[PDB]
Amino acid sequence: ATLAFILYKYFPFGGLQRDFMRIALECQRRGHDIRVYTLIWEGDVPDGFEVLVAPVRSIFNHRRNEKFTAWVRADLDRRPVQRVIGFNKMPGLDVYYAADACFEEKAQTRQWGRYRHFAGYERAVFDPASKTEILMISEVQQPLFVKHYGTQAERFHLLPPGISQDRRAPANAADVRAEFRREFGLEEDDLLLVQIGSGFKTKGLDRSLKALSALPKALRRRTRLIAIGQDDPKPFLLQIAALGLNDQVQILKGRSDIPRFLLGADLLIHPAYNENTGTVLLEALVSGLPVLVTDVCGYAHYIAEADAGRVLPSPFEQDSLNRLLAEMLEDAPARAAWSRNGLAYADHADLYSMPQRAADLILG
Amino acid sequence: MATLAFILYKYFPFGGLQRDFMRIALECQRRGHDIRVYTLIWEGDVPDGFEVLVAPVRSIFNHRRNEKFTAWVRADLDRRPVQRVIGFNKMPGLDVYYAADACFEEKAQTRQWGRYRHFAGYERAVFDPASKTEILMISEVQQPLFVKHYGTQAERFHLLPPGISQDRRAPANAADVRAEFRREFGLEEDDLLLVQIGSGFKTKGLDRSLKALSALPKALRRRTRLIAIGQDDPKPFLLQIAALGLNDQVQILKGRSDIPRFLLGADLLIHPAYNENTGTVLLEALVSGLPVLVTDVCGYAHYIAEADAGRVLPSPFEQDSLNRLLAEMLEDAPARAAWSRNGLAYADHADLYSMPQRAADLILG
Ligand SMILES: CC(=O)N[C@H]1[C@@H](OP(=O)(O)OP(=O)(O)OC[C@H]2O[C@@H](n3ccc(=O)[nH]c3=O)[C@H](O)[C@@H]2O)O[C@H](CO)[C@H](O)[C@@H]1O
Ligand SMILES: O=c1ccn([C@@H]2O[C@H](COP(=O)(O)OP(=O)(O)O)[C@@H](O)[C@H]2O)c(=O)[nH]1
Repeated sequence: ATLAFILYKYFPFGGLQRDFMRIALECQRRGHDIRVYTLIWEGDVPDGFEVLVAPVRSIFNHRRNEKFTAWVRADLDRRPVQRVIGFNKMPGLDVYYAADACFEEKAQTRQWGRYRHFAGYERAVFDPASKTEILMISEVQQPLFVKHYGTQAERFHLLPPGISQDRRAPANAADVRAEFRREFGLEEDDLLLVQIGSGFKTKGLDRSLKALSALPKALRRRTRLIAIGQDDPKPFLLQIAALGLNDQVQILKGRSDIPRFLLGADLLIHPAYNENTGTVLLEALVSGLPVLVTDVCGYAHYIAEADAGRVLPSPFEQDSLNRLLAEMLEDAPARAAWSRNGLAYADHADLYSMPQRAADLILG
Repeated sequence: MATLAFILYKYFPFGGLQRDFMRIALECQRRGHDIRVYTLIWEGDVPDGFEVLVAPVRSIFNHRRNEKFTAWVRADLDRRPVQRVIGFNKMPGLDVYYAADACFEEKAQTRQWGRYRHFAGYERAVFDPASKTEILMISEVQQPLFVKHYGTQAERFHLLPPGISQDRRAPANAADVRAEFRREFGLEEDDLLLVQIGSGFKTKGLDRSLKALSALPKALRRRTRLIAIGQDDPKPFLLQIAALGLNDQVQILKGRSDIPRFLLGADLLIHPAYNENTGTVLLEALVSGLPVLVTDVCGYAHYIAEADAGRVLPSPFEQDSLNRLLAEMLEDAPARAAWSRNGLAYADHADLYSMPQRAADLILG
């Protein structure tokens, strides 16, 4: 009856990790024991989950991961399960949840060990002779996987989103908003930008900050940014110092009260360099928080489609971002429309049901 | 605060009160309200975002445990305020009461005992003209009994339509679910399955059903079996089954979640209750096209009459009239096919589903 779930890292504050957790909980609800193999588990263990932290070690993450596989398989050979579900690419998965973009594609934007390892493990899932079922959440990547490996179409299953319910604006949103802004010292005429999620460099924190720096006087004195993620802030503190933004930027470690931030803020800014999907984009949306996002993000189309913010087309130019941010912030009418647009869309679209649909496919 | 407090003595997945509560609560949640629950026990899964508080109060007498419960709850509430308080049992401090029970005071004629005084006192707590509790009704029949005993103001009552879940309706593959089920339990084409569904076997008349299975003509009795489904102890009934010789044709099962399989696999729902506020499973049979044999005391029995989806036995109850009726309904396969068809058609035209949305509408203003 047991399901073995594999991922390299569990922590509470990542997209891959919250997806794994919500799927796993649902399979358990459905009457399954839950085994989990991992290199690290931070935060609570739900009741009934057997969590196996692997004792393997290397000065190279790529080799560490190869050892991890052999370790896992050695345990699984001795203790069989019904099905093996992996959230990272490696051999021996029955199902793969594609929480990462296509590696081989990204590479081309040879001889090195890291390249051959990560490409080797991708092919391990996506090769035509592999029997791994693939759970897709970014539509855009499927054709890239097929271009590079020729994976069969029958093997792919596109899931809708799995935003948790707590992210949806509550009936007392105005009260949550006022309490939050009272707490952080934000007045009616202050503007809060929030940049949410770990991976500050990849999600374009540097771009956000330049764009804050380049706002016209009247908007600049009114604007502050809070970034929320596990990353080392120190590489950005130097940027923040250079640009004179000490008094109007803060960077916080990961935390579980993201919905309060979503309600208290005036804009989600997310000018990612690259992103498989971007759960927070939609989390902003169901909170009624306008989004500024680049078009490379897999979930960007939802912002354009619900008219709940602006999507900045490629190629990225700092100058365009600057302009777009200033214009979204000058336009209080536009912002009100995008909040209401987001909330209404949240009431239509299936943005929630990914875990049940993911459970269906794993279980049959 | 947007929190709604929901109060019920017992949550478990396999009761009418409990399922109505779950569905109202999920609807209110989906409209942006966090859900807190006060209860003496909670069995089964806990939906995402639901704060369940299991009260630590204890007494030898249920009625006194209940009074300690109320005090425990009010203490939590006064320290942690909510938007609105909705109860599924009658007690003080309710903004809203959902009447999953019949009128007690009326049933107490069917003075000094502490049990009586408590339940009467908690019912008056809701229904008195000075209480402000709004009442959500599901059995229309009880509203005048309440006004008779308490003088409750008309405007405080709001009659809701039924709240049958979508999954009880015969689906597209009904015949395949039916055939699969009857294969599993070993039922041939000429076998006839009576089902009796709900915890509370005594009140729901399992003794009467059993007598009636026993009194069938040899030829039918040979072909007929009964499955009862609920949480009760089977022990008292296993003496009756034996004493009537019914060992090899009666099974009693614990609460389960696959009730629709049974409704599709059965040949008759039998439900000769002594009393019953409404009776959800009566409409579940109906929307599965399972014909029903029901006493007229059940508040949903009329739906069986109005839809011609089975027969209703008039009060006063007489065992031998039940016997006659069961025999008649089983003997007549064309009438049973007609009651089935009648059930499915009535389900396609009637408002049997929208209770949770209407209840939420009244709770939220
Ligand atoms: C005796 C009595 O006064 N009962 C009341 C109580 O329902 P009861 O639980 O007494 O009976 P009911 O037939 O109204 O409700 C049973 C419900 O539980 C379900 N079920 C039952 C058995 C099982 O194994 N699995 C399962 O899911 C069944 O399919 C239905 O959805 O509350 C109802 C709704 O609030 C009405 O007020 C009923 O009149
Ligand atoms: O401090 C934090 C940062 C992020 N998150 C959640 O982590 C997920 C991040 O997923 P996303 O797709 O935005 O980014 P990824 O981590 O996959 O790059 C979302 O549910 C965020 O709300 C969180 O709970 N706390």
